[PDB]
Amino acid sequence: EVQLVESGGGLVQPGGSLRLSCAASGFDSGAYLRHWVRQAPGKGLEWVASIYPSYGYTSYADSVKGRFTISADTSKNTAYLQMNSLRAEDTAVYYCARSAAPGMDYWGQGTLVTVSSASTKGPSVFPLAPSGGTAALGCLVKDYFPEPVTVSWNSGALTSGVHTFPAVLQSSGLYSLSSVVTVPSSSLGTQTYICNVNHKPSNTKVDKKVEPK
Amino acid sequence: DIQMTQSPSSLSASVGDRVTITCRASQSVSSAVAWYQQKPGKAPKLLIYSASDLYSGVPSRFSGSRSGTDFTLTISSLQPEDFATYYCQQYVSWLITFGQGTKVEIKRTVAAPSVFIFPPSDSQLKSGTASVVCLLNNFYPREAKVQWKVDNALQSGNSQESVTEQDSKDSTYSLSSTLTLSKADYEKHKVYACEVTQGTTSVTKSFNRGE
Ligand SMILES: [Cl-]
Ligand SMILES: [Cl-]
Ligand SMILES: [Cl-]
Ligand SMILES: [Cl-]
Ligand SMILES: [Cl-]
Ligand SMILES: [Cl-]
Repeated sequence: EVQLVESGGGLVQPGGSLRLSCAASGFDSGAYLRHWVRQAPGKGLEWVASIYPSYGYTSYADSVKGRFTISADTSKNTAYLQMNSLRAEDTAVYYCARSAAPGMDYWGQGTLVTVSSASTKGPSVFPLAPSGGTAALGCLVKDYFPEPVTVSWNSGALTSGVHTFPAVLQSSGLYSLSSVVTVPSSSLGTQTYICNVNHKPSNTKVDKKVEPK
Repeated sequence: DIQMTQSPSSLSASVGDRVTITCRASQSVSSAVAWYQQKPGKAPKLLIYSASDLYSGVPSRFSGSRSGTDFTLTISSLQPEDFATYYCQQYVSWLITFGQGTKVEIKRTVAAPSVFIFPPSDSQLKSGTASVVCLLNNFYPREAKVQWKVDNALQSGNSQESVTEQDSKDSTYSLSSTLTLSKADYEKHKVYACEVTQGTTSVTKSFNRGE
């Protein structure tokens, strides 16, 4: 199968620099362009740059010209985006994509770039402790920066009924969110429930056992 | 430097309905237009290339056509899993541009939320802040008024909401409201209540601090 796997990204200060990578597998030829397309939070898709890796021809959108450079290491099957002199308007999820040298048939998973001078901070995790036959419980994930956190339950064995809310920016400038799940009332205390909160930007994972109060 | 104007910017239709999304190019793009589907926070998925060619694996309910500079995506029978933002794109060169996007919502019968309220944890209170959380679970439509009352006094300014995207199978939403108080303010009051109003119905879930 064709795969585009992105790496790089994360938090960077204004005026700073980052290099994104897009490693390709499963291609049947090299007759493909590589693209970078970004999506600022709450906004649409915006093409950023293109390269034809075998030849080196590049192409840039006005919004990034003279600031971003796209290149390619054919021997590593990897396209790069060297992003210099970053501004806050550059904050976005950055996607790499391929197209025939067709349409953009395969895309990487996306990687968030946050341009800001605020400090990384891992989350605090508090229980949402547990009428009728169905009870709800959850974990409040408070005061972290930057995004993202992911949440699972019971190490992935509990998925149905889970709602993990999009984070909200608090007036403190830190993010917050909750993850909830509904389970049978009779399952409380005979089942143990644990939310697994991953905050890779701070290299921190927090598991919280949510017990009845 | 060529614009692609999508219409409408958002729409709601029922399951099995025919949905029509259009996209007009500022200049000639020949047939060099693609259509993408994007679930929130996930990579876009290719649906249609060359104005009308279906991509491998795409259900046949999707179709596209061209008339001069006007391009149309059609979903002949909308299904719940088709909730997404749909994007048009031109590639006549490469100076690629995307349309602004069309967000499609699944229209559904009314579903009342299951409402739950959560006191702050004792652990959190040690830090000097109290978060009270109200959950509205699996409801439709999305619009709902959520109000906080403390000792029956209506609150304002001290809460924030967040809403899930539409469930891909039952087309419902879930919503959290989070009330933030200082510990001192929290400890001075007894009754915490979350009130949810939809249509002719208003439901209030409460707890008494310490009970
Ligand atoms: Cl390859
Ligand atoms: Cl664009
Ligand atoms: Cl914690
Ligand atoms: Cl699809
Ligand atoms: Cl209820
Ligand atoms: Cl009191």
